[PDB]
Amino acid sequence: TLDLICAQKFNGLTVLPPLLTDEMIAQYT
Amino acid sequence: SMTKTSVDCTMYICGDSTECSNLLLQYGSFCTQLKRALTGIAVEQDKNT
Amino acid sequence: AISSVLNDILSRLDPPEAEVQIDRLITGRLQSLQTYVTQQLIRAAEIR
Amino acid sequence: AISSVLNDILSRLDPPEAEVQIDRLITGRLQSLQTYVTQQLIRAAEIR
Amino acid sequence: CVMPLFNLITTTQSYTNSFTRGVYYPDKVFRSSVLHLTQDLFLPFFSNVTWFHAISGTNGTKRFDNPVLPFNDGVYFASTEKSNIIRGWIFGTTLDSKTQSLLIVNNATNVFIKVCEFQFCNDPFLDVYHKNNKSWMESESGVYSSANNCTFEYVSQPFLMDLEGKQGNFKNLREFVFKNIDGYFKIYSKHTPIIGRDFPQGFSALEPLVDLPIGINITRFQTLLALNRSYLTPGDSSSGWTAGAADYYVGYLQPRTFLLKYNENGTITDAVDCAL
Amino acid sequence: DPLSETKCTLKSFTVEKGIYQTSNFRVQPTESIVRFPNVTNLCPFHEVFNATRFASVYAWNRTRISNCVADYSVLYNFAPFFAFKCYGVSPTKLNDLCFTNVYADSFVIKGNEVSQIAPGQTGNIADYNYKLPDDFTGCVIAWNSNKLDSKHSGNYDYWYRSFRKSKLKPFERDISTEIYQAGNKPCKGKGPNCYFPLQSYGFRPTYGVGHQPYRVVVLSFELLHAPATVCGPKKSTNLVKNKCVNFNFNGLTGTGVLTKSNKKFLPFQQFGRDIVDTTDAVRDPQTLEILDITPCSFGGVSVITPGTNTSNQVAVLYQGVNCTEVSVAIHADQLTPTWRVYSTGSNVFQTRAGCLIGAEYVNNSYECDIPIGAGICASYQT
Amino acid sequence: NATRFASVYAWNRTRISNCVADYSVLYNFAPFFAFKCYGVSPTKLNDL
Ligand SMILES: *[C@@H]1O[C@H](CO)[C@@H](O[C@@H]2O[C@H](CO)[C@@H](O)[C@H](O)[C@H]2NC(C)=O)[C@H](O)[C@H]1NC(C)=O
Ligand SMILES: *[C@@H]1O[C@H](CO)[C@@H](O[C@@H]2O[C@H](CO)[C@@H](O)[C@H](O)[C@H]2NC(C)=O)[C@H](O)[C@H]1NC(C)=O
Ligand SMILES: *[C@@H]1O[C@H](CO)[C@@H](O[C@@H]2O[C@H](CO)[C@@H](O)[C@H](O)[C@H]2NC(C)=O)[C@H](O)[C@H]1NC(C)=O
Ligand SMILES: *[C@@H]1O[C@H](CO)[C@@H](O)[C@H](O)[C@H]1NC(C)=O
Ligand SMILES: *[C@@H]1O[C@H](CO)[C@@H](O)[C@H](O)[C@H]1NC(C)=O
Ligand SMILES: *[C@@H]1O[C@H](CO)[C@@H](O)[C@H](O)[C@H]1NC(C)=O
Ligand SMILES: *[C@@H]1O[C@H](CO)[C@@H](O)[C@H](O)[C@H]1NC(C)=O
Ligand SMILES: *[C@@H]1O[C@H](CO)[C@@H](O)[C@H](O)[C@H]1NC(C)=O
Ligand SMILES: *[C@@H]1O[C@H](CO)[C@@H](O)[C@H](O)[C@H]1NC(C)=O
Ligand SMILES: *[C@@H]1O[C@H](CO)[C@@H](O)[C@H](O)[C@H]1NC(C)=O
Ligand SMILES: *[C@@H]1O[C@H](CO)[C@@H](O)[C@H](O)[C@H]1NC(C)=O
Repeated sequence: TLDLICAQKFNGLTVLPPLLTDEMIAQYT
Repeated sequence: SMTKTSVDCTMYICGDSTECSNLLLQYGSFCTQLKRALTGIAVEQDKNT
Repeated sequence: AISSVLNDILSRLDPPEAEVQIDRLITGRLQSLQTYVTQQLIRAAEIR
Repeated sequence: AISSVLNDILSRLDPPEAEVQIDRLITGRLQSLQTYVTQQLIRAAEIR
Repeated sequence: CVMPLFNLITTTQSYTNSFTRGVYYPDKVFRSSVLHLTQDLFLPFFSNVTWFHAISGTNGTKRFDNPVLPFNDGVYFASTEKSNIIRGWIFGTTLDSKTQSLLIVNNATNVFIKVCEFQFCNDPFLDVYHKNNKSWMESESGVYSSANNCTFEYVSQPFLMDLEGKQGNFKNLREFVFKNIDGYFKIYSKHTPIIGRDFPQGFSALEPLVDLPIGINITRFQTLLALNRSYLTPGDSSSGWTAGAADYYVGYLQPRTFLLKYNENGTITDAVDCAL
Repeated sequence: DPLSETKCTLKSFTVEKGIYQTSNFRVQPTESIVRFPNVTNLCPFHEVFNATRFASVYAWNRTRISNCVADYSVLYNFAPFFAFKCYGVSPTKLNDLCFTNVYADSFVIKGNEVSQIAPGQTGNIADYNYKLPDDFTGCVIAWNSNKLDSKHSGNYDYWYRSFRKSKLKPFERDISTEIYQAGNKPCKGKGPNCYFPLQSYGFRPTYGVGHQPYRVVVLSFELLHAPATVCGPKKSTNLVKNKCVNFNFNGLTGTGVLTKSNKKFLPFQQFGRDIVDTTDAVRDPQTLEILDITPCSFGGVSVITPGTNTSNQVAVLYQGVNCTEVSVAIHADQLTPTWRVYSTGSNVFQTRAGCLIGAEYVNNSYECDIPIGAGICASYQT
Repeated sequence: NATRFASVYAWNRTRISNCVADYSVLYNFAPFFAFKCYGVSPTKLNDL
C-alpha cells in the first residue's frame, strides 16, 4: 500500500500520477 | 518505478512572500536546475514502466 | 533566524533587518531542496 | 571564523560574539559531511 | 504565630517509585494521532519520589510533617487525603520579609495566590475551626504576621477540588507540577480517582491549570497543613487540635526528552522516557 | 497567453511538440479578516512613563503590563524620545502585533550611561546595575528628566551600584548593602579595601547634558502567538468561512480558507498543529470556535502544444485540482496566472492528473502522442 | 599610572612579557570611560 500527504501537498510538493494506470499494467501483464 | 514528485521552489522556500521571492531571485538558476532534475526523474519513471 | 515563519519575520521587522533572517531561511531551505533532489537522483539511478 | 578550534572560540568570546564563529564552523563542517556522504552514495552505487 | 504545644514526631522520609506519573502537556498546541518528541522538565520514569505522612495518633502524638524542601528545577506533588489537610504551599529563597515570597492557599471558598514579603512564622499553618459550633471556617492568622510590598495577588478558581466523595479511596489523587521558567510559575494539575489505596499504576497527563507571571526567584518550598480545633474523630473527648490522615509524595523534575502519544482527540495517552 | 509563457520558459521563439511544466496556479484571497479580542481598556503606559517618582537604577522597577490594548501612539505624546532603540522588533510595526506579556523596567541613570542599556554592553551600569539578556526582544526608551529629577542642593535620592563581586546576570536586581571587599581581608566598615557599593548620583540642574538625569524604560515583550493577551489597537473584522482570505488571528498571519472543525480542543489549547508542525487549526478569540485552516488551492500548470509550427493552439493542465474549483476561481478572477483559456463546455475535462482546458475528449483510443497522465494523452488531430 | 604620557603621534609602545597578567589591578585605578575589547572577551582575560 502506498495528514502527511496533505501537508506535503500544502507547501509546493505535489505527486504526479504515472502515465500508465494499474489497469493498463494489468492489461500488459 | 518510484513516485514522481514535483516541487515548486517559490512555494517551498518563500511561500506566497514577495520579499522572499525577490531575495531568492539573487541566487540564480538553482531552482530551474532542481525542477529540470525532478522532471527528468518523472519522465524516467514513465520510461522504466 | 529568529523564527521559521516568514510572515512573523515580515511582520516584526523592517526590510533591512528582515532581509538577514529571510536570507538565512532561504539558504537553509535551498540546502534542504538540493539535498532532496540529489538523493532523488541517486535513488532514481538505482530504480533505473 | 577566527579559529578552527571550538574550544578557542568558546574561551575567547562571549556567547553572542562566539555564536557567529560557531555558526561559520558548523556551516563548513556540515558542508564537508554532506559532500562526503554524497560521494559515498555515488561510490556505493558503483560498487553495487 | 501562636502554636499549641504538641508531641511532634520528627519527619521520616519514605521512598517510593514514581512509575510513569508526572507527565503534563508541554505546550498549548493541539495534536491528533501524533508521536511528538519534546525536551522539557519532566519527572523521569521509575525514579524515587519521597513520601511523607501527616496524621494524628491515637496515643496523643501527632505527626505534623511540614518540612522545608528544595525546589530545584521543578516539583511534582502527589496528595491523597480525605479532609483536605493539604491546603497550599509556600515558595521562596529566604522565607522571610527580606525577600519576596509566593504563597498559595485554599480559602475554602476560593483560591488565594499572593507574592509578598510575608513575615512567615516558624511553621506556618492554616487554622480551621468551628465558630458557634455552627460554621466551620478557616483563617490565615497562623501563616504570616504581616504582608508588605505586595506585587501580585490573585483570588480565583472557585473550585472545591474533591466533590464527588470518597467512593474508591477519597477520590482525591491530586497531582500537581510546579515549574519556574522565564519568570512564569506554571502549575499543571490532574485529579485522578484512586483504584486502590496509594499511588495506583497508570498513565494520566496533567492538563495545565494556571501560568502565573509572578517573575520571582524561588528555590525552596514547603507544604501547608490545616489544623482543626477538635471535633473530628467521633467518640474522642480529648479537647485539642487534631489533623486528619494525609499522604503526600514529592518528586523532582529534571530535563528529559519524552516521546508523547497524542490520540485522535488530542490527549496524551502514553509517553516514552528516552533516557530510561 | 500560455504559449508565450512556454516560449519564455524555454527561452526560444520556437516550441516543439510536447507538454511543458510552465508555471504554477494559485487561488487568490478575496478578503482580509482580523480577529482581535474584546479587550478595550488602554494599557497604563502613562502611569509608568509619567510616574511622580522613579526607582533607582540598582533597584529598577519592573511593572507588569497585561490584559490591555497596547496603543503606542500615547508614548509619542509625553516623550522627547532621546533614545528609541527597538531590538528584535520594528518600532513602526508595534501597533500590529500581539505580545504575550509586557515588562516595563523603569529607572533613572546618567545621560552618558544611556548607551550602556543594551544587550552585550559593558560598563558600571551594565555590569553592576542592570543587564539585558543577549536574546532580548523589545524596546528601550530613554528621555531627559532634568526638570523633575534635579535639585539645587543636589538630588541624592538616586543611587547606582559601582562595585560588585560579580557582574549582574540578565534580569537580576541587586539591593544588597554589603560593603564591597577587595582581596581576602574581611571588611567590618569603611576603610582600607572597603568601599560602599552604592554611590549617590547627586543630580543637579547646573550639571552638563551628559550628566543630567535620564529616565530609561525597557519594554520587554514575549512575542508568542499562543497566549496572545496584549495586542495593538486594530479593529477586528467579521469572520468569513469557506472562502480563501488573509487571516490575522491574534497576530498569527496566514492565508487560507477557514472551515468548521470536528477537532475537540482542550480548554487550554489555542491552536492545532500537524505531524510536520504545520498549523492545522486555530481558535477564534471571540467565539472560541475551532476553525480548520486550509491553504488556498494551488498547483502546477503545464502547457500542451503540438509544436509552434504545426499550430498556435495550446491546452492547459492545472495539476491535481478539480475542474469545479478552477472554474470557480476563474469566475471570481482568483487564479494567479491570468491568461485564462477560453472555455466552451466541451473544452474542460477532468483527468486524475488535473483539470484539462482546451482539449476535446474523444472516445476513440490512439497511440499516445503527448503524455498527460493517468492513461490520458493528447494529440493534434482533425 | 605613568607620570608623563607620550603624545598621540609619538605613542609609547611598552613591551609586557614574562609575567602573570592579573587584570583585576586595572579595575582599581581606572574610571573606565571606554573598555572596548575586540576579538577577546574582557571577562575571559583572566583565563587565557
Ligand atoms: C474521542 O472522542 C470521541 C467522541 O468525539 C469518543 O467516541 C465516543 O466513545 C464513547 C466510549 O466508547 C462512546 O460512548 C461514544 O458514543 C463515542 N462517540 C462517538 C461520536 O463515536 C472517543 O472514544 C474519544 N477517544 C478516546 C480515546 O477516548
Ligand atoms: C513601580 O511602578 C508601579 C506601577 O504600577 C507602582 O505601582 C503602584 O501601585 C499602587 C498600589 O500599590 C497603585 O495604586 C499605583 O497606581 C502604582 N503607581 C503608579 C505611579 O501608578 C509601584 O509603586 C512602583 N514602585 C516604585 C518603587 O516606584
Ligand atoms: C614608555 O613607557 C615605558 C614603560 O616601561 C617607559 O620605560 C621607562 O624605562 C626606564 C628605564 O629606561 C624604567 O626605569 C622606567 O620604570 C620606565 N618608566 C616607567 C614610568 O615605569 C618609557 O620611558 C616610556 N617612554 C615615554 C616616552 O614615555
Ligand atoms: C530509592 O532509594 C531507596 C533507598 O532506600 C532504594 O531502596 C530504592 O530502590 C530506590 N528506588 C528507585 C526506584 O530507584
Ligand atoms: C535566587 O536565590 C538563591 C537563594 O538566595 C540564590 O542563590 C540565587 O542566586 C538567586 N537567583 C537569582 C537569579 O538571583
Ligand atoms: C475567603 O473568602 C471570603 C468569602 O467567602 C472572603 O471574604 C475572604 O476575603 C477570603 N479570604 C480570607 C478569609 O483570607
Ligand atoms: C518595602 O519597601 C520599602 C520602601 O523601599 C522598604 O523600606 C521596606 O524595607 C520594604 N519591606 C517591607 C517589609 O516593608
Ligand atoms: C503624569 O500624567 C498623568 C496623567 O495626567 C498624571 O495622573 C500623573 O500625576 C502625572 N505624573 C507626574 C506629573 O509626575
Ligand atoms: C468576547 O465577547 C463575546 C461576545 O461579544 C463573548 O462571547 C466572548 O467570550 C468574549 N471573548 C473573551 C471574553 O475572550
Ligand atoms: C470534484 O469533481 C468530482 C468529480 O466529478 C466530484 O465528485 C467532486 O464533488 C468535486 N469536488 C469539488 C470540491 O468540487
Ligand atoms: C602611580 O602609582 C604608582 C604605584 O603607587 C606610583 O609608583 C607612581 O608614581 C604613580 N604615578 C603617578 C602618580 O603619576
